[PDB]
Amino acid sequence: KTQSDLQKFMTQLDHLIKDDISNTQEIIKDVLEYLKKLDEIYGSLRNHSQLTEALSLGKRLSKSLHEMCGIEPLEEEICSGLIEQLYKLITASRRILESCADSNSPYIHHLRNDYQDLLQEFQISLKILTEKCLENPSSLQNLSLTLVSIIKTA
Repeated sequence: KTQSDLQKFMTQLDHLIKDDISNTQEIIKDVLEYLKKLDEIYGSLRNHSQLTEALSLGKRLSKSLHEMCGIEPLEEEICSGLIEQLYKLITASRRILESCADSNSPYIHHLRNDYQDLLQEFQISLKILTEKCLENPSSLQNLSLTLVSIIKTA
């Protein structure tokens, strides 16, 4: 179901923007392209090799995202799907790191490195989101709602 969501989100970009903006067609282009990459990961996960790349994308993908709001009009839909898609990889990847537990090995170091960047970058998207949303919560309800979803305390 995750793989299908990624694909459906791709067409959502080219369509969502095509009706909203155009200059951003290059930005969303990198997003969709990433969704396809992260698409193979979700299905090729738990292989102790593909998950690593899943963290990298979350980080680099964040850069492209930051550009979305850091220039020209911003899209709540795309900003929502991106945050959701990332939260799906952040939850899966996290389960992998814990699967191996503490222990002592260099492999875990590499994961903690690419993972720390995926988490920090993920926090960046939420940070700038709460700021722009703090001004008009009602307006950006989709983002706020999605923000409260990805975050939990159980």
